[PDB]
Amino acid sequence: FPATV
Amino acid sequence: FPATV
Amino acid sequence: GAMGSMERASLIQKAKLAEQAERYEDMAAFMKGAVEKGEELSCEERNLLSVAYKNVVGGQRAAWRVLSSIEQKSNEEGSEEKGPEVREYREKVETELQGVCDTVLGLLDSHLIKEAGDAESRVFYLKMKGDYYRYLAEVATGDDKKRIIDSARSAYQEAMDISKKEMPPTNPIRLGLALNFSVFHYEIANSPEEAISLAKTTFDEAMADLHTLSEDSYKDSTLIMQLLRDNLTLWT
Amino acid sequence: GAMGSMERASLIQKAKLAEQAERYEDMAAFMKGAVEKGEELSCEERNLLSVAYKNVVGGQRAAWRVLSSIEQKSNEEGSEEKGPEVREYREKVETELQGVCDTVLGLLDSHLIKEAGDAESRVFYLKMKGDYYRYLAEVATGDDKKRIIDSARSAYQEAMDISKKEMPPTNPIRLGLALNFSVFHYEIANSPEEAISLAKTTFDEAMADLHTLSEDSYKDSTLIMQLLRDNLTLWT
Ligand SMILES: [Ca+2]
Ligand SMILES: [Ca+2]
Ligand SMILES: [Ca+2]
Ligand SMILES: [Ca+2]
Ligand SMILES: [Ca+2]
Ligand SMILES: [Ca+2]
Ligand SMILES: [Cl-]
Ligand SMILES: [Cl-]
Repeated sequence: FPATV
Repeated sequence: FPATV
Repeated sequence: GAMGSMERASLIQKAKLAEQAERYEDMAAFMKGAVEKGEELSCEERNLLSVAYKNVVGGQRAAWRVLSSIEQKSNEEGSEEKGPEVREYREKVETELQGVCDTVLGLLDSHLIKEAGDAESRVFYLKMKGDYYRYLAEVATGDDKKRIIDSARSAYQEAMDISKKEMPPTNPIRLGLALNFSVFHYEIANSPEEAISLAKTTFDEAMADLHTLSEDSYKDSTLIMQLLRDNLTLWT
Repeated sequence: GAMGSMERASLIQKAKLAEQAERYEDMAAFMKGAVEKGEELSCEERNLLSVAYKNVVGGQRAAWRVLSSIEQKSNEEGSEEKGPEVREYREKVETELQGVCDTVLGLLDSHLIKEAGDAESRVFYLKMKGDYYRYLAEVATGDDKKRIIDSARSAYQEAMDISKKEMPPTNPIRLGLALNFSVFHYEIANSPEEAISLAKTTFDEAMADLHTLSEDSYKDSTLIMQLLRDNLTLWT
C-alpha cells in the first residue's frame, strides 16, 4: 500500500 | 515482566 | 452526548492519556466529546482528533482487507462452499468502518469546517473530509460509489486550492494533503498519471523552498517529502 | 445472549476469522457465545477461547500499567496538581479490565469447569481460573486482595495436583501451568524462592522426559522450557 498521513 | 502463556 | 457532563479541558487531558496508553477508541470518544462542546479546536487539539480516528479507522481498514481477501478466495474456482459466514463477518466490519467514517464526517459538518476561517485549520479539516470519503470509497460497491468518489475529490480539491494560495510549498499540511490526494488519484480514481504528476510537482516545489526554513522546519518538511519519493518509487 | 441466534459452528468459524483479522474483542464475543450454547469445548475450541481473552485482557493490562505509572509520578514530591483526571481514567480502564476477568471467571463457573472430567480439559480451565484471578490481584488494593490472591492460589494448586498425577512432565499444558504459577509466586505472593524452585524443578523433570517424544512434541515442549529458563535467568 502507498504512504498516506 | 516475566514470561507467561 | 455521553461526554456531555465532562469538562472540555478534562476531555483533552484524557485524550492525551489515552494516546499514551494506546487506547485509541477511548481517545476518539474523548475528542468527539471535546468537539461537541462547540468551541473551535487549537492546532494541538486538531491533531489529537486526527490521530485518534486515524488509528481507529486504520485498524478497521486492515481487518476489512484481511476479510475481503478471504472472501475473494472463497469465490474462486475449486473453492469448497463454507456458507454465509465470511460475507456476514466482512459486512459487520464494513458497517462498523462506515459508522466511524460517518461519525468523523458528521463532526466536520457540524460544525468544524464552517467555523474554520484560517487556512491552516480549514485545509486540515477539508483534508480529513477527503480522507474519510476515500475510506468510504475503498469499501463502496453500489449505486453511490461514484458520488462518494466525487465527494472525496471535491473536498481534496477545495483544500488544494486554499493551500496553494495561502501556504508555502513546504508547509506540512500542504505536503500531506498532496500526498493523500495523489494516493486518491492512484488507488481510487484510476488516474495513476495524475497521481505521479502531483507527487513529483509537489516534491520539486517543496525542494526549491527548503532554503527558507529553520533546522526544525526542514526536518518536518523533508520527512513528508520522503513519503512522496517513496510513492513515486513504488509507482515508477 | 447477544449471540443467542447464531449457530454454534458459525460462532466458531467467525472466531477463527476474527483471529486472522486481529479482531480479538470480536473473537472473544464469538467464543463467549459458543460457550453459552452449553456444550463442552474441544481442544481447538478451548484454545480459541483462551487466545481471544488473553489478547483482550493483555491490552487492558498494558494500558493499566501505563496509567498507573503516570498516576504514581503525579503523587511524588514536587509534582504539580493536575486534578482528578489521571485517577479517573485509570479507574475506568481498571473497571473494564475487572469486567473482562469477571466475564471469563463466569464462563468457567457456568459451567465449563464442572463438566470437565478429562485431565487435559480440567487442568486447562483451572489454569485459566488462576490466571484471571491473578489479573484481578494485579489491580487489587482493598479489603478483598488477600481473598483474590487465595482464589488464584487455590485454582493453580488444584490444577498442579491433577497435572502431576495425570500428565507427563513434558505436557505443554502442565509446563505452561507451572510457568504461570511460578510467576504468581514471584509477582503476586511475594515468594521468589518458591517461584525459582518451581521453575527449576519443572524444567529439570521435563528435560528428563524429552527422550520419549516425537520431533514435533519435542519442539512444543522445548519452547515452553525455554520460557522457564528465561524467567530463571531474570530472577537469578
Ligand atoms: Ca465548562
Ligand atoms: Ca455493506
Ligand atoms: Ca473561526
Ligand atoms: Ca444449532
Ligand atoms: Ca477500582
Ligand atoms: Ca465432561
Ligand atoms: Cl457477523
Ligand atoms: Cl474517565
